[PDB]
Amino acid sequence: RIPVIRSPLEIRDTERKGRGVFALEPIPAQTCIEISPVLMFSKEEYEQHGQYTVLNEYTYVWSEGKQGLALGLGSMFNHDRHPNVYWKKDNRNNYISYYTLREIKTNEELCISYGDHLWFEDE
Amino acid sequence: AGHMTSMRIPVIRSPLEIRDTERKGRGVFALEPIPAQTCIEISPVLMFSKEEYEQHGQYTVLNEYTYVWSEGKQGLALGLGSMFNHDRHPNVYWKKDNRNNYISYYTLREIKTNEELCIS
Repeated sequence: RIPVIRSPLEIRDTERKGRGVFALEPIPAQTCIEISPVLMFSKEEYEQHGQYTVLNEYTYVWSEGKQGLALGLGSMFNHDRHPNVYWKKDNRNNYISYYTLREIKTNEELCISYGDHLWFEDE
Repeated sequence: AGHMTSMRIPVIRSPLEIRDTERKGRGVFALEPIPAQTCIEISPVLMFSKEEYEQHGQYTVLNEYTYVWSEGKQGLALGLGSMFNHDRHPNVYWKKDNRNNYISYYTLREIKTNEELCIS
């Protein structure tokens, strides 16, 4: 259901800027670089408790007021105003897939939008 | 003396897959054999303070996934580390890096195609 995606990625973890995902070699546009299984929180447990933790910084809104944390590499992409990675949520199989918006050059950070949204590729 | 730290960590591309299991929910399975003592995953840990875990985090489904850490902290393994089922006869062991907040996972023995990789 979710096998290894052998993308040329590494994680940089610096005292300065924390963690981020960076390209080891060039990557073509529209390449699936990550499929993250999601840890799902019910609306009530997130509203009552989850939102008061560091979860708040990483989760993705989900259907019916649920809230998902992306496992795999998904929580490691930083947010940027000019993102080069976009995502798709899968409600049936509980994952999020990441893709490149354009050609990525080596040493570029992979970054997603600050924005969230609620539609699913499977709907 | 010295400077700020800086690490570049591989995303280990082990031949592993996530599948749903009947009894235990999602689990991690081998797509091909794997030698013993092979590093199959290095998971970044998202850390919860003692206080946010005791007040909030333990009341959520985090409670089912986190690893006890020093000083009443709890770590949630990102990467594949939260996806391994627990088993009485594990074929994977882990080590915590307390300096950097990672967990590394290594095969205890050779793994067969289609075997489920489990920790204790």
